[PDB]
Amino acid sequence: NFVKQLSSNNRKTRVNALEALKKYLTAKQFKENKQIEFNKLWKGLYYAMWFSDRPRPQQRLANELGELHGLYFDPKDNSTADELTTNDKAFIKFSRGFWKVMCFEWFNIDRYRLDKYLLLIRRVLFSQLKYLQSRNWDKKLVDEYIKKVLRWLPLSGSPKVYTGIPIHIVDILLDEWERLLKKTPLDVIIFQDIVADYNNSKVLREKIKEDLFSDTR
Amino acid sequence: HRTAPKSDNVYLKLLVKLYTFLARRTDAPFNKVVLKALFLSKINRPPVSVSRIARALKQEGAANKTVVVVGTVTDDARIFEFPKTTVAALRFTAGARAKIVKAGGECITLDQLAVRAPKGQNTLILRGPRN
Amino acid sequence: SDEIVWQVINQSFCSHRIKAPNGQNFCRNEYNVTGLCTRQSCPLANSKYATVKCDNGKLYLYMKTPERAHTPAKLWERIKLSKNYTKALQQIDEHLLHWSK
Amino acid sequence: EKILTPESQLKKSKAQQKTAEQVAAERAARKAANKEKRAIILERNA
Amino acid sequence: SRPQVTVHSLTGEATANALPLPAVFSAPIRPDIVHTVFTSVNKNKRQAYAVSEKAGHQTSAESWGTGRAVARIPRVGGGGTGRSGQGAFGNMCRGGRMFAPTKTWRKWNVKVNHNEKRYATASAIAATAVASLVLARGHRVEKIPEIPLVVSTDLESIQKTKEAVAALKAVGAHSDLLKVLKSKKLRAGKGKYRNRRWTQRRGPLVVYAEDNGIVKALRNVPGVETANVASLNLLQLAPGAHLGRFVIWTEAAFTKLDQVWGSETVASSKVGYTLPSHIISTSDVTRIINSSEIQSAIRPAGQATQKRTHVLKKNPLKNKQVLLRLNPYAKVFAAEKLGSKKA
RNA sequence: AAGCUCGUAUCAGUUUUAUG
RNA sequence: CACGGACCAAGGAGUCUAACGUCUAUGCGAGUGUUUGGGUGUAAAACCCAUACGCGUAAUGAACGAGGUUGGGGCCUCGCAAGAGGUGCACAAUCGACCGAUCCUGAGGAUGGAUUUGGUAAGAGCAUAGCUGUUGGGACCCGAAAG
Repeated sequence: NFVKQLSSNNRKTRVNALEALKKYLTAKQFKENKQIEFNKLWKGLYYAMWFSDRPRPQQRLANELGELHGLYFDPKDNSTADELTTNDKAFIKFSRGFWKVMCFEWFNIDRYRLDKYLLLIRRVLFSQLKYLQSRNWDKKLVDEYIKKVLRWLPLSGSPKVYTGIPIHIVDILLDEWERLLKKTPLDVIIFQDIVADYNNSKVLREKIKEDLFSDTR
Repeated sequence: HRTAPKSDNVYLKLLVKLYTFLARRTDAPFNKVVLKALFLSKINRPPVSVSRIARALKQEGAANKTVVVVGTVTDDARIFEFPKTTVAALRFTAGARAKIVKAGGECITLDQLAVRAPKGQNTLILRGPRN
Repeated sequence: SDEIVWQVINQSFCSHRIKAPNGQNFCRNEYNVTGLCTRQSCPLANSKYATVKCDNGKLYLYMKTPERAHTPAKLWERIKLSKNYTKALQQIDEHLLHWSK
Repeated sequence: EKILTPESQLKKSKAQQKTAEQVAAERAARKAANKEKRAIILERNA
Repeated sequence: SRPQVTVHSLTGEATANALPLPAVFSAPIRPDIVHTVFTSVNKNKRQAYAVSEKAGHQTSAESWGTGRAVARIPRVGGGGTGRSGQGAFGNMCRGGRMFAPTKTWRKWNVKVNHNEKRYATASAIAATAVASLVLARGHRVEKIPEIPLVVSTDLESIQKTKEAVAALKAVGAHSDLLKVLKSKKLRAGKGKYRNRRWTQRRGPLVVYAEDNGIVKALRNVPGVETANVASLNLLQLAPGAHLGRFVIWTEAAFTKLDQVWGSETVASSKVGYTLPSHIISTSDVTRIINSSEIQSAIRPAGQATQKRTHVLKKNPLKNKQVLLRLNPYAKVFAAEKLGSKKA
């Protein structure tokens, strides 16, 4: 099992597990399984990242792990005029598993390892909004992706999800968006509904009002 | 005049420092109340039954308000229609934990509540009967 | 966790603790930088640690990270300081990038 | 490759800068208020 | 789940196998509970000691009473032997009955709740998985390949002591073994002549699922102790009410620990018992306090040390400098010489 | 000594005033 | 004023136990108490409990309805603040009801009147450990005519 190998203490085996998984990810006609397999794979990747601490190499591991999101059926099929090509669904499931694993293990990260996971989240969010279509210029797929994103991270209605991840997402949203290099489908600014709707964490509402909206961009 | 707790538990001491830090750096009365209650002895911290929590939930806007119990939550066999709510307490009995989880609710610790409500956002404090 | 370990070593008979007449607690651990058993000074209670040691005349920069907490055998990653005060200090500063003051 | 600053450190720096701007504004306001109050006290004493 | 622990062969080379955490090491660590349980358990191996009842009362004596200009303490009768006229029947008298003679029915054993004992044992076992905590216990675990240490099941089958000690040395336990046999010192005090002459530091602990000769093989080597997963004695686990003993586990023992101490999947392997639940989800407070959520809704801090203000009082009416700070009209008064104003 | 309700209008080895 | 003190080395006195309690901490919690014993054992050491047993869990039908108002540590809205509004644990007053019954009555004891009764309305106890109070045991130590 990849998850068992990805969490292996030995560094060589851990790296080889990811190297082999680079192909298992693109192994077609096998990602149709339920989201539980994606959740298990991302749980294994969580420990795989956990086993790296040094700044320079951990950044390399984080970026190569974030590239896994784009590894899924790179934008070479030219699936224009298709609501779902059966490949973007795999990417959506992968992102959902990533967010579920990160949300569940948010408080299991020590103080020193928190920066590593913040960097990993930043890299994953960069790979997202970079690989939906060729880039984030697809309404028919952004509506599905935003629906599967709006319902978990920015919900702010269920206190089960910690408010730190939404705060980091708010902080890095505009920073990462400018990296893509415009009139992009930015329905994303969800935050208006969060501010309008009560019952949410007042800290989150204040942070988004003071920082996100106040931004000149 | 209560300043510090007599309990030797390390986890209780960590919770006490967290609550003191929140109270001193937030000036929110909710944190002060819980910090003061943490120093109360076992007798002064009677358990709060799950039936008592369900009865307290009958007030308006209970779904949007979480319930916080300084003491320990004990199961009750006289009630079965337990609503879905988040309960935070130092300890949860096996029966009470099963009842809360079975009814779709979630049980969390004091630190989880503090991170979810640094200033007591929609937090309800229940005190068990003294005698 | 570090906090649990920190409490377990503050009280509860930490192995290396010297009760000086002045009341100061001195730590005899070789890896300690100050030699005192206090917070952010005891390597055992700190996941991240940095210290300077030397077997021969060469001086090394011993550092610890949470990565090797599961492998006590090779916890520390010593790096030679290329003995020279100015360049050694520059190398120490470069190595301890973004570390605590 | 270049080592990037910690995200927590970046947030701390941003918060420090934002608080320092307000601190400087408050210092300027306090200086102006002190000058005005000194003038008021001088006239009151006279 | 939680990370997995690899298995090291007798040669010391890591094996291409790993096992899931039994979840026992994730139990809360409560030094107070362990210390309280140990203080009562150590008293179990106590033998009753008392003074002879006939002591003191054997002597025959009577009180002379007033009129003799002497202490009214009872004195021995007779004569010629010298003992006559000597005081007796009193703790203040030589050879007399001691005040409050010790009696055999003193409370020796202490009853301890079974759940408290289980909690203490679980905490002691969990403390063994922390290298820093084990190091603070004084064990030389600085050169162990991994913690907790798990060895292949073939270790339990070793019969000769030489092979067992060689295997222990090969897995980084040589330092711990050498720690013993070097601290051997004569007993300090009156215990040298009460079958307590020699004392030594505790050695490594070896845990096995089943015994095939390892217990006899390691019996002779000083310091080293052997125990079964079922028992897991608290006294051996945490000698002197101290957490974090160096324990060398085995693959079979590691696998059987899940059953013995229970987990989320296996219910308890015991009658109506479950592992204790933490009252706090996170055992670390630095991450929580420094969390984004808390920091976002926290007022700005100070300088970490209050600046001294008005350390010394500057008395006006002198030192014009301070006088000009207050009453800014002082400059006008002095310049205009208003004090000597003329009608 | 512990608990709850709390900071007030709870009071005074004081004075005047008012009712007498 | 009275009783001790010629000087010095050692000894010398709120110590143990059974019962009933307050406070404190732990484990569980409407359940709790492994150790009278058996299994087991590196052997008075360490680990587990099939049935019993001590305590509590239900008053003098508890849903008339597991109760309505006034306050109430707290929470939310408005408000720069002052303050205003909505909701409120424990706990207090009030409105009251009830389990069983008084004080009478009078279809053998139903029905109807007059007062109130001690408490429920939605458990808090078990065992362990520390200072500590009372009683009996030589009882903080010696000494009182004696059968």
